[PDB]
Amino acid sequence: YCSDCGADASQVRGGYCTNCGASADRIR
Ligand SMILES: [Co+2]
Repeated sequence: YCSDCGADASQVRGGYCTNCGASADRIR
């Protein structure tokens, strides 16, 4: 999940969370 917004990890693309724009490393 994205620690910043809670989006499912499947929503990360291009090095960012596609919901909140968090950088990749915020995924946990
Ligand atoms: Co996010």
